[PDB]
Amino acid sequence: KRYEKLDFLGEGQFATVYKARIVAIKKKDGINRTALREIKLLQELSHPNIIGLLDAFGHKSNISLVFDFMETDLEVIIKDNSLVLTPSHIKAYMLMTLQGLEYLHQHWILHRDLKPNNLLLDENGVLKLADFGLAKSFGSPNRAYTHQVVTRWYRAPELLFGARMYGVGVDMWAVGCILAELLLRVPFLPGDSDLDQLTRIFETLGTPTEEQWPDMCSLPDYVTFKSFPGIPLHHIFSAAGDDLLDLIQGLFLFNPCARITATQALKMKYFSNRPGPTPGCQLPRP
Amino acid sequence: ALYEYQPLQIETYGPHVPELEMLGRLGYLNHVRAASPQDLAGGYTSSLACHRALQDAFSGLFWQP
Amino acid sequence: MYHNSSQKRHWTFSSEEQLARLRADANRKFRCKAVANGDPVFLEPHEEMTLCKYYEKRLLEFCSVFKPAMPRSVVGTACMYFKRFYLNNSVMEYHPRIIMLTCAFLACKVDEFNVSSPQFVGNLRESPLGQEKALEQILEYELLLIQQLNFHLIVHNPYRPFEGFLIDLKTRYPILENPEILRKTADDFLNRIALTDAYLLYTPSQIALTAILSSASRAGITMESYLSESLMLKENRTCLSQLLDIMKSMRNLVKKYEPPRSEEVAVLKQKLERCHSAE
Ligand SMILES: CC(C)c1cnn2c(NCc3ccccc3)cc(N[C@H]3CNC[C@H]3O)nc12
Repeated sequence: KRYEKLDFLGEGQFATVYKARIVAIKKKDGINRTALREIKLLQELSHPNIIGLLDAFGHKSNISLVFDFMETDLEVIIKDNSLVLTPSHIKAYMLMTLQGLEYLHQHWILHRDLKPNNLLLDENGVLKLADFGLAKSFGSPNRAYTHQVVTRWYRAPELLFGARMYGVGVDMWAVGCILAELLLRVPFLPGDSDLDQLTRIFETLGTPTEEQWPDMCSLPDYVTFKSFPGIPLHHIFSAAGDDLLDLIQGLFLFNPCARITATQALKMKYFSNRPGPTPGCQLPRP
Repeated sequence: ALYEYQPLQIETYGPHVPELEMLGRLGYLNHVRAASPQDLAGGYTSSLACHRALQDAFSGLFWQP
Repeated sequence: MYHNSSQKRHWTFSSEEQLARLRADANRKFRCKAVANGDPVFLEPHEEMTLCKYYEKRLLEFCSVFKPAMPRSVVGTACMYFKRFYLNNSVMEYHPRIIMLTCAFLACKVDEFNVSSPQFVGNLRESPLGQEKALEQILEYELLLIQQLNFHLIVHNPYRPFEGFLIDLKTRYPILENPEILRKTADDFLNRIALTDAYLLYTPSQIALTAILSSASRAGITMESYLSESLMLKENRTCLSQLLDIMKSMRNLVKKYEPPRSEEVAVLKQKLERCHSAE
């Protein structure tokens, strides 16, 4: 078409990504359902913190999706030991993520694949949610759902307990895990299995009771663990202020309903406290 | 340089939809299906379905092409 | 959401005259291409409309007997796909029988109604060789249909707005004590609204409200107070008049709709097969 391919950007199980002219092109069933999901959802959304689908083109049963080219992602930022993630940088990343998520949720769509490598940063420091191949619309009681969504390290306890129906809590828990990774520069709960993930969650945060999570025992894959006391949040993050601890606690509530929404998190005093979020131009780059 | 929350102002071209946390107060939730304990444990409430239905009912009602 | 959707932005048109202009332009462009490539064979735009109505009804029947049970959202999305495709394409270039099946296939994909290709084509009353040929045609035309929809796949149906309006009536309009008995009739009118061009001319909320109030009028219930008082339109008199005229125009579209005649359908079908065989 009108795009000349400059560089090969990467290859996953889904498709391959190329830097083309700047845009990024992602290469009997027919057209791939993940690509159709991305197309249909991104054509109905328009926000500076959500990746924009510029154009789609293909041949036969193949298809190629054109997005804006994004310089890096949060995974590379976290894994880069040569840059310091100041509280202002963390606040800025958190704010852009939550604004994109607020727009996404008010249009009744869950990302369901939130992780540092799905949070892309452009040359202007503008964070955008990307990889909507697992995103789905929520709010329909008739709609069926799958509990095996979100990468395990960032998966919520309701998902790890087999919750079919869920709301924005899955994205909020992934957001809390991303914030914890930003603070610790390493994955928060790096389980090697679903049981190991749940065990690490209950070790770091405590085993939830009938009081912190009323109908938790009603989930299908629920398995009772030992009464882990849980490390206090101010000991895990020793360089976190009380406002940041409140934000973390809200993001990491075992009750998904009580877990703070994107709007409530944005209204949190942490985001209005000093210092303000770093301007996108001054955010660190690898 | 501090951040102040500003609500997202997107025109709906229709009647005002009551806020999510007010629906039960206003009697809407007595006309929707009650959420199950399984759905509640995962963070799903009947308030979400009722709010979505009301927003879609009121979306673009006053709009003309 | 509809209020910032692609359906509102690009696929809600000002008047039926614009729709007729689009269809006539498609017919003229196909005729020009056929003439340049190298007669009573060509169909007229009204004949194309008759065929499109017949094949939209065929798509309805296909989606109705589909197994496993197809959600009404998928059916609405597929029918809207059919309407949009043949707004800008001639039935003599792409056969409506294949295009409607491709619309159903794409709609099942888009609305996350997970169905495999073999069980999709098993619903056809065709031999297995014919089913495999139809599957090959559907896979060939899937990208074409997506391209002709301008990659606007999310379709806002009037069903959820209808449910929301019923909730609002049950909550805030005690004068209509039981809105539930208004459903079956308001659904029926809704289906009739689907057969016309209204889905390309009005919002899903307007369509749902018009169906509900047509059911109310058929029930002898005058609920203009719901518009003026409950929906707060007594403040904006012009808005109330505009909405009432929208509903009146929708009722006019429904009352003047003509179902395709069987004899004309058969004649135009022979003509269309002639067009596809000659080409
Ligand atoms: C919207 C989407 C299609 C997009 C837009 N830009 N972009 C880039 N640019 C470069 C880059 C380099 C490192 C980290 C993030 C980004 C890469 C990529 N995928 C690669 C990289 N990580 C593993 C592979 O999948 N996808 C995209």
